[PDB]
Amino acid sequence: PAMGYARRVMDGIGEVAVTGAGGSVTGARLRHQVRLLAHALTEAGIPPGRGVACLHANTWRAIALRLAVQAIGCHYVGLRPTAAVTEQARAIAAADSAALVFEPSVEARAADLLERVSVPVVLSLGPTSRGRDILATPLRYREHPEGIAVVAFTGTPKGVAHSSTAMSACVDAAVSMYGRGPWRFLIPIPLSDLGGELAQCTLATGGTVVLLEEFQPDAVLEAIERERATHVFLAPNWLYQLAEHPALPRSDLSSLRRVVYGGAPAVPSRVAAARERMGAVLMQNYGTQEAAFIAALTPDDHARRELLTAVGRPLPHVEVEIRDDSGGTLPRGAVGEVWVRSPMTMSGYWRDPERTAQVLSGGWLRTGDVGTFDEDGHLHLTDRLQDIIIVEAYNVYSRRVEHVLTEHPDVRAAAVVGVPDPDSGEAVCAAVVVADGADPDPEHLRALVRDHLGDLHVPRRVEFVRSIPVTPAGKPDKVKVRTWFT
Ligand SMILES: Nc1ncnc2c1ncn2[C@@H]1O[C@H](COP(=O)(O)O)[C@@H](O)[C@H]1O
Ligand SMILES: CC(=O)c1nc(C(=O)O)cc2c1[nH]c1ccccc12
Repeated sequence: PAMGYARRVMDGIGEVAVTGAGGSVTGARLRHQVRLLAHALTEAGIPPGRGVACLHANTWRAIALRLAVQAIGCHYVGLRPTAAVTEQARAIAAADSAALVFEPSVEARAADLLERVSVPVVLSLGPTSRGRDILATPLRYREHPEGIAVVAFTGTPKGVAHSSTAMSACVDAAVSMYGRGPWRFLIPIPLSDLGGELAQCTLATGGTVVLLEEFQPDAVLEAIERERATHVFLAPNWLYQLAEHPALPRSDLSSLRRVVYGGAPAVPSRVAAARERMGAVLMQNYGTQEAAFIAALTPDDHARRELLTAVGRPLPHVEVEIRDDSGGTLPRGAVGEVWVRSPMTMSGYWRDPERTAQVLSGGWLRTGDVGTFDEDGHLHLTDRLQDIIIVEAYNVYSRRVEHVLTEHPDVRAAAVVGVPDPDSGEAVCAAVVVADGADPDPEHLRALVRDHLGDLHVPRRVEFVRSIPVTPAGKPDKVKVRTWFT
């Protein structure tokens, strides 16, 4: 039964559940809030099969809200703070939302949204103009008819539907990666997506969530020492900022058992630097919206240069194959599409079987990534499938070219893209972020690529840029970079 997940999380909640700016929230008090919010949502006439769209910051009540939405047999639809109003609004409609719950601090955006899309019930976490204040008896669970816990939105936004079973499996995966708890887990990523699942993993294992509204290196350092945090999750760029910060050696981070980073391709040289400066606590995570968790790179893995280009070994119960355009399994060392079968994979795109069937086949999920396994069974990603540069029936993997460029001491980041060319097939182009106050020779960089990879991989055009543009999700916006060179 689908209510098993929400109950698992509830069941786990320990003495102290959340800490933040304002101070601590006991297990008791959080449990109470779930019951409260659950009852209020039930009473407001929200039926089991439907979604509850939620717009909030990184607050402890938002932790309760997700759990309440799931407990009452609904599917949580976390509205991403970085997303545009038109994307958020499309998401509310497509997810079959029976409600919009929002926090006062984002009433402006809530109003904006409600001009664009209609919704039966509009509720708010505290007094507000545009909605009814929920905050004014045991937890009464209902079952989602189709067992969905979460719908999270991605060309054009698809809604990834994750089962209650899949989210339960994620707890087991989290334990297998992060240690037995309790964890004091610092979460500065938004509670609307992975952040919110990590909070649930943390609660379920008897730990304490430590919330920050945003990432600042000073604040994270301070928080780790002050709350004696054991775990934290960072975007790769945040890792680099934290590791390179001047106050790091001054700070006491002896409490850390895991500094977790992922969600975007890592710069090997910057990771190596972080591994040196931060010690044996570095762990990388690889997943996708469709796949959830796939692989992790341990702190001991980070002590082999050869593995700094890897995502790591697949997690327990995660089957991975490398496959050709046809669909046949390739040998170790060969490069092809990464396919995944696991208890954590999506059920499908919400109310879209046509698109789902292009991505699932035989219980296997097409990640959209391309890569290969090494002799010791670590997965190495060479590219997003859309980012491969084809020259006359040869594959140039843009990440391999970036790795070489970024190894140069005067280069911090690189985005390599192809643009079409009749005489070269496609022309390799590189946007490069330079170090500090450095001024490397484009030709040295071309020469470096030429020595390591060969003639075809060498970028014709090299542009120095202040930063690599990112998507709202925080990934390299390689469609933007592509436009710079057309
Ligand atoms: N730890 C990681 N290392 C490298 N790439 C990653 C990592 N985590 C996520 N990604 C990339 O992000 C993609 C999934 O993002 P999304 O489609 O937004 O869920 C994957 O296909 C990967 O290429
Ligand atoms: C583990 C990880 O880094 C990760 N990345 C993404 C991504 O989109 O890059 C997505 C997920 C990741 N872990 C997950 C667990 C459950 C559901 C979704 C995810």
